[PDB]
Amino acid sequence: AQLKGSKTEENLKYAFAGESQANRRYLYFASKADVEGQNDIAALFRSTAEGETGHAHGHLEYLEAVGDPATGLPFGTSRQNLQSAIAGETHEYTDMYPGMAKTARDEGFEEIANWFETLAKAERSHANRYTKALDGLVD
Amino acid sequence: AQLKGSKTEENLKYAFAGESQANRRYLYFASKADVEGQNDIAALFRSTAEGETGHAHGHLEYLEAVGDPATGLPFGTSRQNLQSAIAGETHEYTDMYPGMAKTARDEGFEEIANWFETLAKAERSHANRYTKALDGLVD
Ligand SMILES: [Co+2]
Ligand SMILES: [Co+2]
Ligand SMILES: [Co+2]
Ligand SMILES: [Co+2]
Repeated sequence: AQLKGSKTEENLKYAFAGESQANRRYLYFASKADVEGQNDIAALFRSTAEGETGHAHGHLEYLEAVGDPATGLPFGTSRQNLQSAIAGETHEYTDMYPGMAKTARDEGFEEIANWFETLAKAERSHANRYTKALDGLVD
Repeated sequence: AQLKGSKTEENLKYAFAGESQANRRYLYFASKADVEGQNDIAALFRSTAEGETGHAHGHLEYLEAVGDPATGLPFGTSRQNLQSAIAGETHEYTDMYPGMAKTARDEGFEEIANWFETLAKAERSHANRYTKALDGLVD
């Protein structure tokens, strides 16, 4: 049984995206509870979020056999991980966020457009910083 | 201009999913760097991951106007957030992960099937614990 091409590969990718989002959502909910004074609820969102971290990283460990879900590229070693991060970041700032900015502006969401442009610039900074780190990697 | 139904709504959801996964991936990469002794690289993956947290939460803030990307439900208050977490977890443990477990077993991935079954049991625990918290909420 080869994981590449299987339904189970697709399911691991989907479940990795979901667990990832659940951790982000639960930390957002925790910050809302913080402000409200619901400290027990905030602590619960945070503890559950750690669970979803363990789940997402388990999914990712299985996906090491087929490639980084964001890029299709090998991951594992720091050299590979920096390479895949640079490629993904490059996609984000050359394609994804500029295209999202254009669509937002065309649909009349000017603030969201500027937000997507801020993020394109941020992902470009990330890509360039990762590239500098890869240039200096001694492994 | 109405965000609900727009391409920009879908782009916010897609970008939120991507930023969420980027943080999880970069923290995974940080742990690999940890073990390798690449501490400067680990610190960079961690600092970049914080950036992706701020990006994902900015996307979520805009999505408050249309609903939780995981469930369609409103979010913002702890009562709303708990309800949405519960609904999403309920889908994960009753339908999503059991279904992925069956597919994995059918395809010959026994260890991965057992993993999905472990996670179905975990999400049921999460859903029950959140429900207990919601019943105890005083707002
Ligand atoms: Co989970
Ligand atoms: Co980035
Ligand atoms: Co980002
Ligand atoms: Co959960």
